[PDB]
Amino acid sequence: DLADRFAELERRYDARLGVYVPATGTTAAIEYRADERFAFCSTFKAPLVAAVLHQNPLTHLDKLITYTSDDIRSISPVAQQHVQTGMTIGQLCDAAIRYSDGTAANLLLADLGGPGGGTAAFTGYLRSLGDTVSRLDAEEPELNRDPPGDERDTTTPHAIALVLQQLVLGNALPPDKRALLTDWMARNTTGAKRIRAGFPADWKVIDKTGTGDYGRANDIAVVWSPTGVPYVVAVMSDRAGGGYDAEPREALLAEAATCVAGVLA
Ligand SMILES: *C(=O)N1C[C@H](NOS(=O)(=O)O)CC[C@H]1C(N)=O
Repeated sequence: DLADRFAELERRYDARLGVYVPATGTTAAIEYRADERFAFCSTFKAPLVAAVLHQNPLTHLDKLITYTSDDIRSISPVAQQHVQTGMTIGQLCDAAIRYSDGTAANLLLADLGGPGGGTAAFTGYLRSLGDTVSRLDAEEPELNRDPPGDERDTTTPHAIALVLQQLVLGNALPPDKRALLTDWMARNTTGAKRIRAGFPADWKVIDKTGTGDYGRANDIAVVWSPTGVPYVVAVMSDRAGGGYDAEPREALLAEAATCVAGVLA
């Protein structure tokens, strides 16, 4: 039984674990704490980019965005460099997904616009996809810091997996926008030790990671079998037992994915 295996992992890492894989043709949904809330962390950045793509003509990608020193207030491996030149929307999407740049994310939030620096429009984008559970309330760095249990800035394995399914595999976006999102996620640089480590090499994996305080570590993926059958995999965890400075534990997500890969194979 999968639930027995997920529970052992929780004991091993002193963690809380959530897992969701929607049903397909022939496979039942895999669910474990799938409706408990977990911090989004950097994982909102995948549907944030979709929201931005959806809202604008493709050539909006070429629009140059300028920003300064006081706009850098979280891990931002790409944006820290180009504060002189500015960055285009396309570059910002690229960094937000592949590098989980937080400044890219804040700037895309502002591009989307409206109250909460764009956090209301982000959340309404999710509503339009039938997700009535997720909420974004703060931008970077504040969104990774809410105490354990607190509903702000949370989604559920169940909710984000249905979002991601619509985004990459359904018709939420037109195909040309769909392919852009899909390809940034394919080229992600931060997930090697997460869902990716759980599936064999001949499976395609695309993903968006997240990491936060209280030992938070997440990964949302779409994976394709060697014969091209897709599944959506959402893994979320935290370790409230360590307190604010608990270490996230990637190996936890890689072990849970392997458990899921052995079922799906
Ligand atoms: C996202 O969750 N974050 C932004 C940045 N990169 O995401 S990743 O850790 O999953 O690769 C650093 C960690 C985190 C954050 N604390 O903002």
